[PDB]
Amino acid sequence: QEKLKIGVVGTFAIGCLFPLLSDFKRSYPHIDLHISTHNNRVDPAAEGLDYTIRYGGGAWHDTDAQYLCSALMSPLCSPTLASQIQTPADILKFPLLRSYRRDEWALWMQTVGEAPPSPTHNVMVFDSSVTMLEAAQAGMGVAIAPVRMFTHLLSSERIVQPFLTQIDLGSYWITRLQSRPETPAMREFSRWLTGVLHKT
Amino acid sequence: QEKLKIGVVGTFAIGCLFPLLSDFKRSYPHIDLHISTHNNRVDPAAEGLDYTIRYGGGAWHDTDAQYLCSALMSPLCSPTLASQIQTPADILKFPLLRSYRRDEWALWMQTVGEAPPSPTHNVMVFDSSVTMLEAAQAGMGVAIAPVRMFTHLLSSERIVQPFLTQIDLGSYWITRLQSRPETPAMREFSRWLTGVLHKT
Repeated sequence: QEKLKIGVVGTFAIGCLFPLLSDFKRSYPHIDLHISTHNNRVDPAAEGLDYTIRYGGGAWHDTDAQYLCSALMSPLCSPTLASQIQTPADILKFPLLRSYRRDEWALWMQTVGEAPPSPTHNVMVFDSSVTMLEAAQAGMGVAIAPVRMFTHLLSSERIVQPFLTQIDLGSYWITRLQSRPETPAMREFSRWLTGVLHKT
Repeated sequence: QEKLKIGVVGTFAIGCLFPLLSDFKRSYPHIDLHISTHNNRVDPAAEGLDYTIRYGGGAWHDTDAQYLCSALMSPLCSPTLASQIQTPADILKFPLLRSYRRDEWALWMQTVGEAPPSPTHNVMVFDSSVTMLEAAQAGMGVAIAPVRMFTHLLSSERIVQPFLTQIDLGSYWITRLQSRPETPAMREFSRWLTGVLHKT
């Protein structure tokens, strides 16, 4: 067995990778895959990772980055909050949930032709979209997050996407520190993942 | 309005604090509470936090720590996996999910009188119990986590606690850097939270 150590942003692990892992096992049973999750703030060298799966723009320095898939974002909320939302302005009846990126709501509103929320609007800030969507399911506020990472919540009707409009503030990438040697197990995992994303 | 900035480990935010926030608002409407979540790895000074709510042993250096509540851990799994688990050894039919603490499973097994899992047992490692329990609901493996932080999953029957035995590897605390000035808003929030935990 060849060891492969990968640190995966939790949102991607839950929303994409984990359901696909048995297919990886089918194709490459000889690889001993060690998966750990992170909240997108991670130091691969410190954790001794081979690969990091992360959300971003693909422009990390001293890093070999390969695009995995898009991460278009849109408002997401409980069916109960959705019942009170007919137009984008209605979102502001409720508190807003966002990531550590300060202008996500300003940018989405701007895109659909609305003014940004008031600087004193109730906002809660999340390190992980997984946690954010738990809060959204509870009706704590309206979230904005990568919709394709939450298909399980949409299909089970625990969350709703009230509007079609989506914005791109980043995608999912797999990255290797340029100083980290690329092994056969790494090449195989990377090929499998980019491949299986294209199929599905 | 007096500003109060608090960074809360996501598991505690979802499992305890968020449901109680309206009670805080009722008691102290004059406080402008800015909540952000983290995965228990956080630098309060860097984030300019007033308080940090975190999981641990209460012995952080140069830190004023106040106990919030216990965090006893026990195995947790989907009803489907639970149907195949009658005794603790049966847990090992499945992959194990754990936090970045390497010996959680060894310690729980030891407590119930079993040998630790094999060093080659399939394990997935999680920065946040919230993410871990999402994986557990999906049947990825058997998790071990603070049971009282997941009452929403137990009550809605998305997760099951097959065994009564629990272990203590830490609790939830609220902490202030000793160099961070304590404001009236902080004292009020701390008093409210320790108070409301005792009531409920």
